[PDB]
Amino acid sequence: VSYKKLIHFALEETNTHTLLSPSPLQEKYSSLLSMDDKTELQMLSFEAHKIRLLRSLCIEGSDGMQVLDFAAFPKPEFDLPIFCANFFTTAKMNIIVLDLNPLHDIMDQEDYKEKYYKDLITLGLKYSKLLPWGGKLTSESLRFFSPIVIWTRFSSSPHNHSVLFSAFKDYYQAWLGLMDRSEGETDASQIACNCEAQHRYLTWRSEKDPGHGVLKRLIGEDLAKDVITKFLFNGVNELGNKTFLDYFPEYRCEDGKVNEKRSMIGKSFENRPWNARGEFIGDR
Ligand SMILES: C=CC1=C(C)/C(=C/c2[nH]c(/C=C3N=C(/C=C4\NC(=O)C(C)=C4C=C)C(C)=C\3CCC(=O)O)c(CCC(=O)O)c2C)NC1=O
Ligand SMILES: [Cl-]
Ligand SMILES: [Mg+2]
Repeated sequence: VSYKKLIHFALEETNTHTLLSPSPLQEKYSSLLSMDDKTELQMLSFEAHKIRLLRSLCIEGSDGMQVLDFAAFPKPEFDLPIFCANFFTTAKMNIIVLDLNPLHDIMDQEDYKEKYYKDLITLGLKYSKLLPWGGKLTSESLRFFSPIVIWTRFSSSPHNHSVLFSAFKDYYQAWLGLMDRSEGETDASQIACNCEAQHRYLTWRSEKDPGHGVLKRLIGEDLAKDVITKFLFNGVNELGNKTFLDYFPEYRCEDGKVNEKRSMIGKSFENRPWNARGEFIGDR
């Protein structure tokens, strides 16, 4: 399949809810060839009144590799979930995360979870049946997933990719409907709290997202770290001063470096840790 189709869908839909404007990042991140010149990375970026950054990375290889990383980051005044689509596809295999990632914790407290997901449980139920739970995964990743997350692995077929496309569109339209209803925060302390929550999220992903190894192989370590911190998770430098180890001290090694492990806990949650009503039940 061509994930460019989905980027086109999303930009068109967004422009019926607001007006996108070009991000300044478009002058520094647009097109990049891999070191062996066989793979092209295509990058797009935009902003809007409530959206700090809407950005896509699309990778098409002559080998069958197709990658989409598409995200919408809100301005800290709008405590919206972060829209997240991370599709890693090869000739035969698909490894997929699609979610409205919660800005604030939905595990211990209830207010934010009810505010944003109460009316989306049926949407998550629709696709959890069609795109089955992907199995055990990095336990720290669940800190960032919503009760409607689609985490799935599947073999390539016309039917499975058709379902994936329908899910992306349904989930992105749901997120745009949340954006419609997002009113700006006026309390300065709350804006700071929303900003730290976003910075913590960007800091986690810029350090530990699974795609970083593939990027490093394609364009080398130096440019990959640049694309990761200044484009994909732009804001890790500007929205806060805390380091990855400030937020996640469990990863501090005996020498003060960040532990090479992706997961300090280990991979867990062999079954979906939310029940059919979206209540967290997580075992292992
Ligand atoms: C907080 C948010 C968040 C997201 C979105 C995410 C996705 C994610 N990607 C995975 C695999 C994978 N993902 C990729 C590749 C890519 N993947 C991409 O998203 C891109 C852009 C590429 C390529 C450039 C590969 C190659 C694997 C399998 C190998 C591995 O697990 O390293 C896994 C399973 C491995 C694990 O359990 O760690 C998850 C949960 N995890 C998170 O914590
Ligand atoms: Cl694997
Ligand atoms: Mg070259």
